[PDB]
Amino acid sequence: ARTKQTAR
Amino acid sequence: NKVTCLVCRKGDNDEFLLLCDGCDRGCHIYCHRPKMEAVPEGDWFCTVCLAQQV
Ligand SMILES: [Zn+2]
Ligand SMILES: [Zn+2]
Repeated sequence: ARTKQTAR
Repeated sequence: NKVTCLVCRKGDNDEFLLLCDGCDRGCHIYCHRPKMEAVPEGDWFCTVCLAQQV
């Protein structure tokens, strides 16, 4: 699972 | 873009803010119950996405 930081 | 947490509705602390693998919804790991101490390495689906499963 990816976070809002790792996606942005 | 600015996703927000389903529980607390804030978009802060990006590092802890899990994204749903099935939609554009989010949850802080620290808002999750039961206890989620880390970001899971596998897929993760929010409760709205669980509702659509069979
Ligand atoms: Zn939250
Ligand atoms: Zn979802």
